[PDB]
Amino acid sequence: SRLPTSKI
Amino acid sequence: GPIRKVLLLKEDHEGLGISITGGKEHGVPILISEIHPGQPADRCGGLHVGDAILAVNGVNLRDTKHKEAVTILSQQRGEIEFEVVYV
Ligand SMILES: *C(=O)c1ccc(CCN)cc1
Repeated sequence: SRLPTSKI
Repeated sequence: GPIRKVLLLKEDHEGLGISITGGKEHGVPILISEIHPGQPADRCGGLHVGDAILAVNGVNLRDTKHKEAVTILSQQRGEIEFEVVYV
């Protein structure tokens, strides 16, 4: 979870 | 792997249908972490989880920060050409 995730 | 060009078709009412992770501030390229079922990336057939997005419609995504990439990718419309590589 250290990295960001974006739904696009 | 090899650098690939992949065409995606979408209309203005929908998103790309991908989740992305990474970005320069994390020392990771912009990576596809999810392909959502039935949405444009899934439908186009040539984009895969684990692909790094190097450019979209000739707009560079190399060494972009996470949110920079979100703005660039979400601005693209219609017939969209991805430059991707699977590592
Ligand atoms: C996102 O594009 C997305 C998430 C979940 C689904 C399943 C719908 N039940 C479709 C598309």
